[PDB]
Amino acid sequence: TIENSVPVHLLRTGDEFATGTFFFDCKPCRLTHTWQTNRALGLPPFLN
Amino acid sequence: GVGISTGTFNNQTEFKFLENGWVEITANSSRLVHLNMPESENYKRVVVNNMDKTAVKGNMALDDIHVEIVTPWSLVDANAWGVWFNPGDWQLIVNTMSELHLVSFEQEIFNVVLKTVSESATQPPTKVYNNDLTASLMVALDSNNTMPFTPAAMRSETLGFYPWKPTIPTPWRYYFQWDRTLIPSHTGTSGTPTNVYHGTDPDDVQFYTIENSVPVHLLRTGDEFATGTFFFDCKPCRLTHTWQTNRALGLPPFLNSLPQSEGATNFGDIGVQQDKRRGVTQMGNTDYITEATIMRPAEVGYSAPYYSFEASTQGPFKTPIAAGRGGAQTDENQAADGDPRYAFGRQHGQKTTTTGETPERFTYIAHQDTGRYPEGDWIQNINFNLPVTNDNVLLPTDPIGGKTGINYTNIFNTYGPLTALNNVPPVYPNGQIWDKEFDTDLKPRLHINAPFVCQNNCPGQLFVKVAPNLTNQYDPDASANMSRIVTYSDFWWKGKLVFKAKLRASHTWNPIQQMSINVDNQFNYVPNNIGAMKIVYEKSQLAPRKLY
Amino acid sequence: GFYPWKPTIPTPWRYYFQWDRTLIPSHTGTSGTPTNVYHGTDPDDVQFY
Repeated sequence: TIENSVPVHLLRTGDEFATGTFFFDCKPCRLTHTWQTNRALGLPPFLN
Repeated sequence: GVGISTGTFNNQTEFKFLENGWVEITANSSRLVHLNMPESENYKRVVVNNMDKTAVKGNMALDDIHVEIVTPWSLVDANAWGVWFNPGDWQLIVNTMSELHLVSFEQEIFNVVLKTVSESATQPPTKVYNNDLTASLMVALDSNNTMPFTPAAMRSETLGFYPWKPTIPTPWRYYFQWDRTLIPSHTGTSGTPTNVYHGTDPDDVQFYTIENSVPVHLLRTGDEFATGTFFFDCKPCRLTHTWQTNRALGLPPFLNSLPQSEGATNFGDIGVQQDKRRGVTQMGNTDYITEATIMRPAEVGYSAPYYSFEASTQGPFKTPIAAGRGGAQTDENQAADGDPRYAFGRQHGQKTTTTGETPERFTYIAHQDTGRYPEGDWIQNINFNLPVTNDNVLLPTDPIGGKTGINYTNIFNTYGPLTALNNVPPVYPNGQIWDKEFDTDLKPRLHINAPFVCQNNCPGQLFVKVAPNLTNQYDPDASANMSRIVTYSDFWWKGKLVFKAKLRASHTWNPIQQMSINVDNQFNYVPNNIGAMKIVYEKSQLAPRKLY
Repeated sequence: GFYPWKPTIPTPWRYYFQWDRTLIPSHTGTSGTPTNVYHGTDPDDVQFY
């Protein structure tokens, strides 16, 4: 129950509300993709 | 410049004991490398089809189709054990230390020599070797690890394990995105299955170039080059093996009855019933508390599919396994707990004075016991109600999928958040030392080819090449091929690898398994009348360690 | 003992020693004698505390 478990704000026209700034905790997101399997790993054979 | 020497030779193994049982080992390997002129001074892109072995409808693990790009650049790998220690040093480490910490690594190249070959077509004809004192060598270092990583241990394209023996770098090459499809097929599967090489995904096209992406150094005789010191980041390597399963964990039963005399047939009997024994089990059905039933804190090692030849966009590939042993001696599943296999020749083991061209190998079998005998398991009913009945138990012998050869053992994967594990021990010589780490957000717990993985930073690849020596005729407006002066160059390479370890104390009463020289070993560690040398493989972790 | 006003007893100490074995499953029907033996001990894994 929201009424029971959280502070409620009544805003009228003249009012306004603002959350402050929240900082997240998260590992970065990469904008790259891996195209390597198990057959594209290491030193390929030597072509005689 | 050209008179004078640039470096010194040192292939010495130094051990410096510190305080509180810590030693600081520094292995030096100064080998003299030889290198010839790259045939093409151009980069290639070659495709390999062997669509004549992958048609026999039986042959699917023999898929040698990949795509590589050849580089005129010749690489140099020293990421091996055999290249550092000798059978006499390894004994010291392995018999007396208990853990190893890889530290520093620094390479140094000196006494560069470049000679031209003059072919005097006269009778024989004859060959006249000279020195082109103005010639050059193109040394390069990928200090910012920008290029792929090709550990040349995998394919025994390392450096000689005998210092007094001149060696050769490996022609550099790397992978290029090759796309394929190949469906399995036994000897009977009717029709033509499916297998093709579409080509390349335009997305995954990475065409590297050393000239473009790395600072190149030209060294003349008078010059020299030195990498500085690189520090690794790696968890220590243990020189101990675990011999404890799930039946050798905790407080054994209390034997109400003990033998009253000698005989390997006088067993101490507990003296209580299985369905009236006190303790804890992970069952809510039974009342039977057995050495197989009782609840153990966790599970040692895991059980995975064998010969689970998976596949993706590049083609089928086997499923790795981190295993130890798992059976009576010469009573193992060589493939169930994944036992490495090593093939080298002449320059990395094997009898120097051999003939023909056939690699020699060994199937290294550790000492740790985390492996399994997938030939003594079973899946039965929640009803238990033993003695278990056929229709109530799936055994190894019982086929799955209707085919004989197959099992549930073959398709089985018991890896739980309760799986305990020990990394892959060093396999010396041959075996690898340290191996880069995957750039995937999620990373493998441990590598199967090397005990040390450097995470945040690894030393860069040393690419060694010969500079084009040109004649009086050269038209860059001619395909031909920059006919050049047949040039090669010989240079001395030196290495300083640093390891820091701790010493083993005794805690038992029974001696521990050590390394020695038998009447069977002797001549495996000494040259012969002709000078036939060779380096045998030898178990690393041979010393107990209590798991729990 | 879980009852304080009740005198208790320690447990005779004992621990494991490397024992090597083989045992293959077998239902009530599996024909013949399957396989099960106790070779002994691997000389490598001998810890006598």
